[PDB]
Amino acid sequence: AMSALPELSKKLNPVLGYWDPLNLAELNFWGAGDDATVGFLRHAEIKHGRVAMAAFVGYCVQSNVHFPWAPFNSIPTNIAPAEQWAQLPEAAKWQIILFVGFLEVYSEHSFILEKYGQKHYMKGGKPGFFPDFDTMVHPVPLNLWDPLKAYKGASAERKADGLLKEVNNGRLAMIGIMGFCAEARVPGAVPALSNIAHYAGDPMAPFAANFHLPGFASXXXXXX
Amino acid sequence: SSTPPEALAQIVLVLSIIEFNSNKDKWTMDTMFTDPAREPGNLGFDPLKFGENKETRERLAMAELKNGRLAMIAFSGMIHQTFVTGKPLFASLNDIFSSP
Amino acid sequence: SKEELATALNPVVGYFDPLGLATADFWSQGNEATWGWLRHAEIKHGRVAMFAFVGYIAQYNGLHFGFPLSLPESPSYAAGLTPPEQWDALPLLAKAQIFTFIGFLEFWSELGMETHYMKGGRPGDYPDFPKAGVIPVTPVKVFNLYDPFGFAGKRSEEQKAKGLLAEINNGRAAMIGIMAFLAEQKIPGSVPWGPHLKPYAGEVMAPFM
Amino acid sequence: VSDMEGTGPETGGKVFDPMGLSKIASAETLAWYRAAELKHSRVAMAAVTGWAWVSSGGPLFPGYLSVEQGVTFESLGRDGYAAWAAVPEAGKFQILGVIGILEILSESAVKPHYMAGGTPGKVPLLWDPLGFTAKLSPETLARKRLAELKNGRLAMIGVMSLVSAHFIPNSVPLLPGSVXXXXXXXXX
Amino acid sequence: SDMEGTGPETGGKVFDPMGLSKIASAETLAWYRAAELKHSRVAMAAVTGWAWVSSGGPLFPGYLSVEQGVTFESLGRDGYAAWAAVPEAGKFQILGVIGILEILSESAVKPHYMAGGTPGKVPLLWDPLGFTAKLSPETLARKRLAELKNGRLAMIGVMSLVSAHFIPNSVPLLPGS
Ligand code: CLA
Ligand code: CLA
Ligand code: CLA
Ligand SMILES: CC(=O)O[C@H]1CC(C)(C)C(=C=C/C(C)=C/C=C/C(C)=C/C=C/C=C(C)/C=C/C=C(\C)C(=O)C[C@@]23O[C@]2(C)C[C@@H](O)CC3(C)C)[C@](C)(O)C1
Ligand SMILES: CC(=O)O[C@H]1CC(C)(C)C(=C=C/C(C)=C/C=C/C(C)=C/C=C/C=C(C)/C=C/C=C(\C)C(=O)C[C@@]23O[C@]2(C)C[C@@H](O)CC3(C)C)[C@](C)(O)C1
Ligand SMILES: CC(=O)O[C@H]1CC(C)(C)C(=C=C/C(C)=C/C=C/C(C)=C/C=C/C=C(C)/C=C/C=C(\C)C(=O)C[C@@]23O[C@]2(C)C[C@@H](O)CC3(C)C)[C@](C)(O)C1
Ligand code: KC2
Ligand SMILES: CC1=C(C#C/C(C)=C/C=C/C(C)=C/C=C/C=C(C)/C=C/C=C(C)/C=C/[C@@]23O[C@]2(C)C[C@@H](O)CC3(C)C)C(C)(C)C[C@H](O)C1
Repeated sequence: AMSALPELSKKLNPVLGYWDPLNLAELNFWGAGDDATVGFLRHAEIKHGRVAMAAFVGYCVQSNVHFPWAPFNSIPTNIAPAEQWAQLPEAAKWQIILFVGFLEVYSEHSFILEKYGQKHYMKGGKPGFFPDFDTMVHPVPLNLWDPLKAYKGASAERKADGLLKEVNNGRLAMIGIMGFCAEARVPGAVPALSNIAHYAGDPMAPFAANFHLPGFASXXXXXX
Repeated sequence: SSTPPEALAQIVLVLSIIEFNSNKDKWTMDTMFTDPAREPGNLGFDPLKFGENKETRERLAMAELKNGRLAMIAFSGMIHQTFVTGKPLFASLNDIFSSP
Repeated sequence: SKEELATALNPVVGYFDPLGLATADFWSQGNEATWGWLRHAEIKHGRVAMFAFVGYIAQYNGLHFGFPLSLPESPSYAAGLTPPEQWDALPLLAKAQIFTFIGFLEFWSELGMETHYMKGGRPGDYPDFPKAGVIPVTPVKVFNLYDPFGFAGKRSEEQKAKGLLAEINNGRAAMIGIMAFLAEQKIPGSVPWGPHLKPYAGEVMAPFM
Repeated sequence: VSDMEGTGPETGGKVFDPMGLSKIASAETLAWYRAAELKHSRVAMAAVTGWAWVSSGGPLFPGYLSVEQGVTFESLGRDGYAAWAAVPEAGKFQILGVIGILEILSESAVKPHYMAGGTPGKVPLLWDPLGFTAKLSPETLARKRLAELKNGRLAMIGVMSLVSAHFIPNSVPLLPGSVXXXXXXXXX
Repeated sequence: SDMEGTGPETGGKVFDPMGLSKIASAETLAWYRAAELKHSRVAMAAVTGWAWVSSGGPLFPGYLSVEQGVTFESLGRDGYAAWAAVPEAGKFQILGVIGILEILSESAVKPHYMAGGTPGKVPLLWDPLGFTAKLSPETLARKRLAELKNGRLAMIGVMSLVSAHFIPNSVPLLPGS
């Protein structure tokens, strides 16, 4: 709804609620009405926040250490960890991207979302409603959210407080990972940090150099 | 005179066939307008059916008549200009508006 | 049409035609003939790919057959290595004979059916072989294609429907598998995450090379 | 006035009649105009596609073409429009015969003629064999018809540009272009 | 008359020292506002381009007519030496596209701005993405006022740049080249 955003923004920050000067929250930028727009923006923000909390934690984790399983040291000990990701195997990156995309398909599937107990986020459902893994053919034990429970029938107030904390913590994490990527790319960008270094190539470029693929991997004539 | 004469023979033959069949027995002055429904110039050639409007029929008839008279005068001028110049029309026109 | 798609697969398919080939016309025959033809073509393609995928793996692992087929020659079950080149190794007569056999099989498939699938029959329903009213053959030819020995007649109606849905889905899987195998065979780099094959053959969609 | 179809969001909800060219005629002449416009649109769409498939890419049909004169599809490997005057001599006639049969059947076997209360542009079967104009809503069909009209007008302007590009000096202010005869070599 | 544009910095009144109203009808006021808005938008584009090209800016990566050999960097960081560096084909194509767009603008707005309508508004070429599709009518008036103010500042800016190029040491903050 239009009026739920001011009250939630007051809840997460009482000093500056309903900050938005961008004039997009009214735009039906799919021609699907105001409510679908608000759901899409909320889902996109929450998704960006979660991906960036994971990215910031991964950067802080593998920026100094690694995990020895089988030859997982030659990749990690090569420049910054972004260059380590760029130097990873092509099948590895393809498997990662396709597994994430399969999770996207499971999230966006209306039948899978309806079994968990709500609808699509553009159709009145709560933006961010990754459904349970109960639908396939051969049993999968681990879910994505609550894989080993670590949660119970908590209060709805506790759920709302956790959602608000997740939203603003994800915003601060997106700022942090953007600053870290900018400092890795352009030295002297973030003036409060001068320790993270080394190039990332193009950080917004998964496939580079090592991955051959069927054409169209022309990194030549790139931009800045 | 430059083009083959068989081309002219076939063109004149096709025109002869067209106007022999367009009025099967309606040649001469005393036989053409015997029916009091043949208005002059109406050979029935209106495939697109412009003449079923009946509001622009008069303006189209006047446009055809005035354009025909203008084309008569124009073609006479073009022919005699080529006769007095020995050159085509627009080359002669460029030589009129040359410089001095 | 929605019921078969939903019972086959609910999450990634509600109806899922980016190309609107269902509810088309197909030779000005109607929607029902279109639907029956499309379903029969799907079932036939899935069955052919299922048999051919089993044949491809049983030829790639090295399992040939005994006895000297075409005994005067040696274009037999020791000739080729890749299964496309194995099928290309049949000189002239083996391919023509199996083509005539399949031609008869599909001719009777479309002949003996009591009601055609484009006219209101069940797609994928192979009709039974007839009595001794066809040519010089004395008995019923035992082979058929569905239930040669009366074993499959014990299944119930719900079991038959579940088997039909499993047949359709396994058909699609085998179709994808054979095209993946041939793409790996012809184009290296194409189809990663599969078994590694060698680059050979040319125009595998062309019989008489 | 026409007031039927083809006024998109470029002139804006209104008919484009500077000279008019309508209201000087009857109701059937407007339907003839629409039939001519749609045929021109489809022909120029196919002509743009053929010019693209001949001028640069050249994905020639595999095999020979004439069998008697030895004309090969690879031998037609120069010019957009001089390639037309190399397709044997009976090869042109067997294309013009197909086109003539299609149009005599389009004008005869369509029971209401378009100049008598019918619709300009219909189908015996040759349009949509695969059912690509299937169960889609009539608003979607109207949108696709408008897209066809605008794409065809753009295609007519496109073929008009690619014909008279290397023959009228600059004209089109672009740098590339192909050199051939403007019009084709008088049918057969 | 009343119109838009009037706000602060003038006391809420129409700024018009030397006549130039009371000889203008509704059509003339409509033409005045349409010319003002077109000048404002052209001048905003002009300052945004001049500042980005001359000061800094990464410039467009590419070649700009591979056949002739002119490169994007070789136009320069001036404009009157870079507009002249643009080839005649590019000049012709720019002018023809703008002329086609404005003929469509004149013939496509269903009430013309001097025959009714709203001056300075063309449904063509404006917002394709719906950024101003359903703003409130009071917010749209404020943004129209902001467009007018930023536009007038932009026209002053463009003529400052042109005056500094033609007449050196005019516009004193702006350098001599
Ligand atoms: C020969 C092709 C052709 C034909 C038959 C039509 C026919 C029609 N158009 Mg149309 N159109 C065409 C080409 C054509 N168009 C092209 C190329 C464009 C893009 C510029 C348009 C853009 C267009 C718009 C935007 C609209 C129409 C509309 C109409 C309809 C009403 C107009 C009318 O009654 O007069 C049509 C009568 C004729 C065309 C007589 C022929 C006169 C000849 C062509 C003059 C020659 C001009 C000259 C050589 C062209 C120079 C080159 C050019 C590239 C500039 C009518 C069915 C209107 C409509 O649909 O109303 C509902 C409408 O709003 N057309
Ligand atoms: C040529 C561009 C142009 C045009 C057509 C308009 C038009 C208009 N302005 Mg406007 N304005 C402009 C530029 C322009 N403005 C600029 C650049 C500024 C910033 C200084 C302003 C600041 C301004 C204010 C503060 C107000 C207006 C108002 C108005 C409206 C009524 C005034 C009137 O009748 O004069 C219209 C006719 C003309 C302007 C013709 C131009 C006359 C000569 C040719 C101008 C010569 C100037 C000179 C050469 C410039 C030298 C350089 C310069 C940078 C100093 C009208 C719609 C008033 C309004 O909104 O009323 C509702 C109002 O209060 N304008
Ligand atoms: C009055 C307008 C105007 C004019 C005449 C010019 C003229 C020129 N510019 Mg320029 N420019 C402009 C505005 C203008 N610019 C603006 C507003 C910007 C900011 C983005 C730039 C940024 C810019 C760069 C970065 C470069 C030029 C360059 C050039 C020169 C080469 C031609 C060229 O490629 O232009 C290209 C001009 C444009 C792309 C601006 C078009 C202005 C229209 C109104 C906008 C249309 C785009 C529209 C928003 C659609 C985009 C969608 C997008 C929002 C997703 C030429 C002297 C090049 C050069 O070598 O200069 C010496 C060069 O590298 N310009
Ligand atoms: C009971 C219940 O409900 O469940 C509980 C149980 C349980 C399992 C624990 C939960 C969980 C799951 C998890 C794993 C939640 C994880 C949350 C996670 C992982 C949150 C990361 C954030 C990263 C941030 C905020 C950014 C740091 C950013 C920083 C520090 C900066 O940018 C600072 C900096 O920029 C300056 C200022 C200047 C720059 O020059 C220098 C740098 C760049 C350094 C729940 C759901 O949470 C709660
Ligand atoms: C990208 C990448 O990773 O590359 C590749 C890797 C890899 C592994 C190569 C791939 C593959 C290949 C695939 C998926 C191949 C699939 C092949 C498939 C699915 C092949 C079906 C055979 C079925 C038969 C023979 C059934 C016979 C029929 C039988 C046994 C019956 O009579 C059925 C019966 O019902 C009756 C009629 C009556 C009942 O009363 C009794 C029973 C029930 C017995 C992938 C996954 O595609 C991707
Ligand atoms: C001077 C300057 O700067 O600019 C220059 C640049 C440049 C480029 C040189 C110029 C040019 C040439 C131009 C612009 C040429 C344009 C040509 C054009 C516009 C050509 C359309 C073809 C459409 C086809 C073939 C459609 C087939 C459509 C088919 C086969 C369908 O059945 C449609 C289908 O929908 C159904 C019915 C059902 C759907 O389920 C499926 C699909 C969607 C498939 C100009 C004019 O000179 C201007
Ligand atoms: C418009 C579409 C079209 C249709 C629907 C169509 C139908 C048939 C049918 C009916 C089923 C037959 C049986 C048939 C047969 C032949 N065609 Mg086709 N044909 C079409 C197009 C062309 C073109 C463009 C050419 C061509 C030719 C030949 C030759 C010449 C071989 C020879 O001379 O040895 C032979 C035998 C070439 C040609 O005649 O060159 C002198 C040539 O260039 N055809 N053609
Ligand atoms: C940027 C760029 C280029 C460009 C450009 C372009 C297109 C530039 C365009 C510039 C343009 C279009 C500039 C208009 C100015 C109009 C003004 C200032 C009007 C003032 C009018 C005024 C100040 C009127 C004031 C008053 O009337 C008021 C309001 C009331 C009256 O009672 C009293 C008076 C009369 C005093 C190049 C050169 C092509 C190449 C380069 O590379 C890139």
